Amino acid sequence: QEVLVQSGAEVKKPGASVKVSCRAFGYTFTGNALHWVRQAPGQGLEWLGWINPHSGDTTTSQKFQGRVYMTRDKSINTAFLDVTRLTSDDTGIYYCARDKYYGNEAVGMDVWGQGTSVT
Amino acid sequence: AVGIGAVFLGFLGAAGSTMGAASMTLTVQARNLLSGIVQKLTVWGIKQLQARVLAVERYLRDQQLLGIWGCSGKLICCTNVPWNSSWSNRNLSEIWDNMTWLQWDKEISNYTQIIYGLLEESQNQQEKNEQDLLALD
Amino acid sequence: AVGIGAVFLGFLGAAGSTMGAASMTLTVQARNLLSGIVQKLTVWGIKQLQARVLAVERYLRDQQLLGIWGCSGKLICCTNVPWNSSWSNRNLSEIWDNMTWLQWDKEISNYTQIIYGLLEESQNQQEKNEQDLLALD
Amino acid sequence: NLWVTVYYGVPVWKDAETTLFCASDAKAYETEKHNVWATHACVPTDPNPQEIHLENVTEEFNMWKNNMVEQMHTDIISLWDQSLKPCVKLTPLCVTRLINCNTSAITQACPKVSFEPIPIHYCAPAGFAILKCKDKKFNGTGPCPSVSTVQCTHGIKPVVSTQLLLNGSLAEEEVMIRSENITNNAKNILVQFNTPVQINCTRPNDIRQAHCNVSKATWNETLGKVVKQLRKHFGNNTIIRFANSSGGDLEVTTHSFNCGGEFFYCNTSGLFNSTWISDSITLPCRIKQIINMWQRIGQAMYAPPIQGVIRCVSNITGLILTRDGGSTTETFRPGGGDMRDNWRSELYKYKVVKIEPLGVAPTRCKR
Amino acid sequence: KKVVLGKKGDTVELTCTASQKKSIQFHWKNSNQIKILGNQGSFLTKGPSKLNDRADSRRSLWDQGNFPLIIKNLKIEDSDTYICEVEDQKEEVQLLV
Amino acid sequence: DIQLTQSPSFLSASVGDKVTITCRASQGVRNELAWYQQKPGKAPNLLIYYASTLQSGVPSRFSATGSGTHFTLTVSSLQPEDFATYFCQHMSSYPLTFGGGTKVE
Ligand SMILES: *[C@@H]1O[C@H](CO)[C@@H](O[C@@H]2O[C@H](CO)[C@@H](O[C@@H]3O[C@H](CO[C@H]4O[C@H](CO[C@H]5O[C@H](CO)[C@@H](O)[C@H](O)[C@@H]5O)[C@@H](O)[C@H](O[C@H]5O[C@H](CO)[C@@H](O)[C@H](O)[C@@H]5O)[C@@H]4O)[C@@H](O)[C@H](O[C@H]4O[C@H](CO)[C@@H](O)[C@H](O)[C@@H]4O)[C@@H]3O)[C@H](O)[C@H]2NC(C)=O)[C@H](O)[C@H]1NC(C)=O
Repeated sequence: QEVLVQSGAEVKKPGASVKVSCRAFGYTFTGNALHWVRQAPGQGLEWLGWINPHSGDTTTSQKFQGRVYMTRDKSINTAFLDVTRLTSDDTGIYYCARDKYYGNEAVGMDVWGQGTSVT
Repeated sequence: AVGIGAVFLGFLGAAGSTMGAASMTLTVQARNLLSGIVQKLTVWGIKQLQARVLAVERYLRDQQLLGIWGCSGKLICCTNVPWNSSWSNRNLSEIWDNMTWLQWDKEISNYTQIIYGLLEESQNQQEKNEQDLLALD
Repeated sequence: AVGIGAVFLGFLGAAGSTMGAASMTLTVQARNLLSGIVQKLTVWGIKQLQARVLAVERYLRDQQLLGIWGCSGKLICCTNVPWNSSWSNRNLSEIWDNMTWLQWDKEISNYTQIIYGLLEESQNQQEKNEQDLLALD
Repeated sequence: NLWVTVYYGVPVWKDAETTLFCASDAKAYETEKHNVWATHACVPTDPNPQEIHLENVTEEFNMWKNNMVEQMHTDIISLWDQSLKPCVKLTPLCVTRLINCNTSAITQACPKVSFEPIPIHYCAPAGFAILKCKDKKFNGTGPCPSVSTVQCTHGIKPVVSTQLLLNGSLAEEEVMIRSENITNNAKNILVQFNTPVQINCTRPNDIRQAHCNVSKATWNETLGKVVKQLRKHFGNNTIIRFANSSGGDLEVTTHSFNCGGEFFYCNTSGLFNSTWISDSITLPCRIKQIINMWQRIGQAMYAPPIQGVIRCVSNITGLILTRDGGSTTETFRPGGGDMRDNWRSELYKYKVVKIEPLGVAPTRCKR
Repeated sequence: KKVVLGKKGDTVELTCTASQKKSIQFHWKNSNQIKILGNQGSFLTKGPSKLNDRADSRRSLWDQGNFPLIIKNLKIEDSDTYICEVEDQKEEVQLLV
Repeated sequence: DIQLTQSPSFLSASVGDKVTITCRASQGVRNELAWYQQKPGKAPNLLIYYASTLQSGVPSRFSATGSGTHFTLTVSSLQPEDFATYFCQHMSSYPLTFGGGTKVE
């Protein structure tokens, strides 16, 4: 029942911007923090950032600081990821993951979406 | 681990959470107990506004109890009443870390008025009628 | 002589007993002032919720007036306003042991707003704004 | 050493018997004769219903002792006494083994009124909530672990019908069988469908001759899933036989429903005939005017029907089956007629609780 | 144990009363627990028993808490212990022909 | 940052074996690591949070032990559905880094 639904695959030219949306079903969206993670094809997992859906506060990795932006909408329970200034290194699968979030701190990422392929 | 701050679980949320965790977020629930905001012959408010008045009246009724076990600095205060052994004689490691509020009131629902009358009478006639004697000097 | 404990006079039952005896039975009158619970021509759904709205608007105004003259631990509280001796000068044994409340209102009813202005102003501009000077250090 | 402390606003609920209002979504301008009542007692709905979801609560739901079907039974009687006014009613009085009963004859004006159901909600005042069971394989009673608190429900379409469930709520995963006590032989077994069985049912351009087509293959695979589900509770070795009916009134021996104010009585003899072991069917409907009443005991005769073809397509979503316990195979014939069981299939997963936000707990505070 | 006697070829009466004056759910079955006739609120249903063409019940006494059983054209094989389920009560009545 | 090294990079075993896979952290991370399983073409699913506690829905044949920088995932009996890529990832400090991944066949 607890599931995250992402948007379809999108192919963009370098120098553009890409926006991906993730919608929650089966749980209260304002009570669990949300992570974004990317996997390159044939490579491992690269963590991107994590957002509180309630206060709108964000935390972004310093390698991608100022290039990736994370927003929310509580009316339709959707979070948005904006990745600007694309290169060929950013092609991969983008995943939104619900934090288990016990004790108001990061614990584990248990509910994962189906993925968005960005080329 | 890392953190970003607390969250908003919603109205009537964290009912399955622990006692000390659910006692942290009473403000959000108490603000929703009053709710508010809202903003042919065609008079259906004769029902609808009726319901609004009833909700307000219900709040005052609860307020009356919390006005007369006199603290009025609400959501937490204390009294001077010791417990009795017939009202679910448990220890602290049973009562504060490992059950919810539902399983607490499920067994305290037998003993509602017997503690409510004692909290009604004892301190409210004993903390009173003694500061007048202390105001003699 | 021999006793068993107190009795129950009822609603408005203290109008014929002494004021010192009437002071212990304020709470059972104070509970059912608002009463509560209660539970095409329009009767009982209009012209009857107006009675409830009038009762709520009276009770909230009286509770606000009691909370302004700041005690809020209600049904008895003291104040630092001195009593004027020109207002039905009597002894404490004469009033508190031999007289009722209604005869006392019968004499003190000419001075109600003069009471209310002094109680409304004097303490709550003199009890406050000296803690402003007290909490300087 | 430890002192009691009071708390205002703790998440505690109790079992209540309160009265809810409807709050359906009407238009207040049409003459569909549902929307007249659907504005008469109902305020318009909200655009944003709340769906706060709980985490660790397990709650005991009950179906057949629920206190929402009587609230259904009150206002649907109030709706049917205003929307479709029949011409002549006969209700016995029998004013007081030594008694005789007399019948009256109440005659009112009976115009021809449009009749199409409108989905309605049931919403609660402040201080209450409705717990809702999110289990896709709910037995019907006992515990539910995925309890969610709800302001108010989805749209329930009040279709009066017998022998089937028409325009109901579809199941999540599989065909469900809900019964208070199996092997009791006296209670109506409610069966929900996981797929809608589409049926056309019309009177084309004798006015009391209506034909009613249902697909063969979809019905066959739906009852294949159904007889798969009845073998779960009966030892996986019994033969299943579906009979047509066993005597009784015309509203219970035949599939009785409504269509545009027309009172349809379709025969289901060729619809329940197969025996199960280890292109389109037409139903001979007869439009009548002198009917029996479900609200009370009595008779009612109504105006002759209007001229023209009448169309109503519908989705079959469930079953009222009843076992024939004998002394081997098992006989299951369709039944119904109890409307509390008709709307128990769409109100099976709801419970009204009253909040009590005033608790006490021992802590170690003073002054 | 109420016992009701009947004659061959006649109409025999079998009574079953409720606790109060209200129409509730009731069922009439036999000793082998095949239903004779039950109710569905305002309606009457006949069971799969052999008395289906001859069993009947009176609709207007249901408001008086009386749920009768009329068996016309009585045969010798109809003599059986008949059970009426009324409000979680098992009123068992013996019938002789 | 904090780097996670997973050993061995590729492991070969048969059905019914008991296997152990080691995650080594470059810095002190206490017990804040989680263990994940990924099938190719599908999203990773969580097995272990708090480095010792089982996630609900995960079968009891999996276990995880460790403290400090030394961390072990142990499968008592290999099933054919258990043959996938295993990951460790921490949350003591920013930024979050995942392990190299261990493919079993
Ligand atoms: C719905 O229900 C679920 C299921 O019931 C429920 O989930 C539980 O929620 C509670 C929330 O309180 C979780 O409890 C937390 O666990 C945290 C992790 O603790 C682990 O590690 C402990 C030791 O770590 C210390 O020591 C090591 C060195 O060894 C060091 O590296 C570490 O950094 C750290 O310093 C360990 O003790 C603990 O438990 C083990 O040991 C105890 C001993 O008594 C034993 O009883 C256990 O069975 C277990 O073997 C675990 O392994 C923990 O940090 C956290 O503590 C914070 O809160 C407590 C509040 O009591 C404070 O006292 C403390 O100071 C911290 O601030 C907390 O205790 C629990 O893990 C969840 N899961 C389960 C299965 O119970 C949900 O919350 C419910 N509600 C919702 C809304 O979902």
